Amino acid sequence: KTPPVVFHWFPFIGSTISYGIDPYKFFFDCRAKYGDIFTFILLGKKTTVYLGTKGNDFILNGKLRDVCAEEVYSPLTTPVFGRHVVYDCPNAKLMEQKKFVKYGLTSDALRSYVPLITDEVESFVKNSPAFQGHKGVFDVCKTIAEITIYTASRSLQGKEVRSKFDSTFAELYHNLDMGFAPINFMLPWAPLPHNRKRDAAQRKLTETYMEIIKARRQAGSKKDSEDMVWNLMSCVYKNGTPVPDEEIAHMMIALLMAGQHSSSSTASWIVLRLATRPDIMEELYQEQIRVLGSDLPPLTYDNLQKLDLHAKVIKETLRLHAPIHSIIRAVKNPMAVDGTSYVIPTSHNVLSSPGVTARSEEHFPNPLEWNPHRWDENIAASAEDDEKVDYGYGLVSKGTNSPYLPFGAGRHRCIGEQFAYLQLGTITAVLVRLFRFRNLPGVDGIPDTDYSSLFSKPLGRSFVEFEKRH
Ligand code: HEM
Ligand SMILES: C[C@@H](c1ncncc1F)[C@](O)(Cn1cncn1)c1ccc(F)cc1F
Repeated sequence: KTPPVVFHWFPFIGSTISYGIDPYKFFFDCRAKYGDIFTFILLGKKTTVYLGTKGNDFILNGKLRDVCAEEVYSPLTTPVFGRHVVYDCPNAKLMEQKKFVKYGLTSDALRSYVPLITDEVESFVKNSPAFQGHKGVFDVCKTIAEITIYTASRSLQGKEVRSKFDSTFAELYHNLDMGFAPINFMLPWAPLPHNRKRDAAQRKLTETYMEIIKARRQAGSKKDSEDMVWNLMSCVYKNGTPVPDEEIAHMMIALLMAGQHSSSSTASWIVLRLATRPDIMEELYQEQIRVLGSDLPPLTYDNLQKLDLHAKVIKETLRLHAPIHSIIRAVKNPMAVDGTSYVIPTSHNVLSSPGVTARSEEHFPNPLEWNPHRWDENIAASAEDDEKVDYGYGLVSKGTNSPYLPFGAGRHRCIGEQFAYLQLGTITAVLVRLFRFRNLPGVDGIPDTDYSSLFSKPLGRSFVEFEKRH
């Protein structure tokens, strides 16, 4: 049987439609019939799925030779981010690029970001049409996407980029973002207009970033703390070569896209969940009074860390809504399941879904319930029991006895996690100070999840009520 093949009704299209609408149900159904191993092919390819912590570990801590990350994602991502970065290079190069970024994301940089982020959010609320007036409704995703783009560009991308978003960067991003179109799952190369727009934006962004850098050199200065003034200096690879401006530009673009899509989606889910749960939001608010005090002094890198429930709300949301549902590798050499008869072959993709474990009864009783309090068992912005293996950058716990891996594990694990927590936690705390949220009358629960795009996000246009506090 090799790995059980998934009984479907058509060639090529296979089960993909089933996948596309909802993978998790799809995976679960598959699980029920076939257990922890499946095979369905989506589009062209045979994607082999290993569920379970072991399923997770196998693929995520899979051997460098045996599974390849870039061959799967490079075409799609590479046109977008640019050449030579992320997946446009051998793994070793990737590891050094992660190193530079993680280098640029130390606590003292993180500290520097918090005031900037609180400033952008507070400025947005004051100056934006979104929250004008005491009581109102607003478009969550649109509103939240703007906030995350402002907060990340000010802190991480820096002043010039932030300034640009006022002019010309908004459209560029939107155009570039078309590179993540579902047809681009198959046809990234083809010169459809949207692809031609994508290529046009990518070039233009690169020219801009490069001019920003060159201008900095021209004055040969520094001032705080963006990954930019950081990649200028964290120039050098082991070979002794400093990172070229173009690479810096393409790295920034990658970080921009990555952070924005992940942040905006997650942040959206947080606002949506909170709207459903006025009790939690008040508790969050009550936490700030209790822990920071009645005065509600300004949020800092230090005092944020006390927001245990805020931390929990993010964790709980990540558990159910994290935008990445499927992690995929290209099988380079046939691989032996430690357990079983099945052998996984080269014509195959391997797909792991930590979200599944994430929403399993064994691992999480009543998993589908969005309850932050379930975490009263533990909290880690940084986690847990397993071994730490250093690949390049730092010392990453590939640890995989954890059912909960929103940020992945092994050599491909997120280096943006701390930043993401900082950003989300900060945005959440501010909003909680400023607002109450309710559902529109007669509206219960939350919209559905749209898995059609590479990242997943709330489906429709969802409005929710906002009430201000003073
Ligand atoms: C909630 C937000 C985020 C989530 C859920 C998230 C999730 C993940 C996941 C699951 C992976 C591993 C995927 C794989 O092995 O292919 C990953 C890797 C990564 N993430 Fe994130 N991420 C988030 C935010 C960010 C941010 C803000 C950045 C940049 C600032 C970032 C940059 C990266 C990078 C560079 C990798 C490396 C992937 C690789 O080496 O192949 N992420 N992220
Ligand atoms: C490849 C992509 C992905 N992988 C698997 N399933 C869905 C997906 F969107 C992703 O892992 C998403 N991601 C990672 N951190 C934030 N977002 C990724 C990683 C690094 C990056 F530089 C850009 C980027 F999109």
